[PDB]
Amino acid sequence: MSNYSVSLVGPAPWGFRLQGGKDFNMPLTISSLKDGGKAAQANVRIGDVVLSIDGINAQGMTHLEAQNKIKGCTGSLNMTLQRESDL
Repeated sequence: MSNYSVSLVGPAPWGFRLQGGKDFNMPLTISSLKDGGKAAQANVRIGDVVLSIDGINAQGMTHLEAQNKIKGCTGSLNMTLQRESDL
């Protein structure tokens, strides 16, 4: 599959929402994007799957764990994602 990395320059908001996680038995997925927000401008796309957040495998995190990891990011948000938006 096709992966990509983003390094969003703070401060937050980062301009996205997530769905999924361990507790939903589905991957962590970008579910929403603010138009002109930092994630959108970084070419993050709805449907893409979050693989890691600041180096850490996110693929087993609960939804709240992933959100907390993302909110703990000061300065820059680094994530690696898997493209799942090419239909």
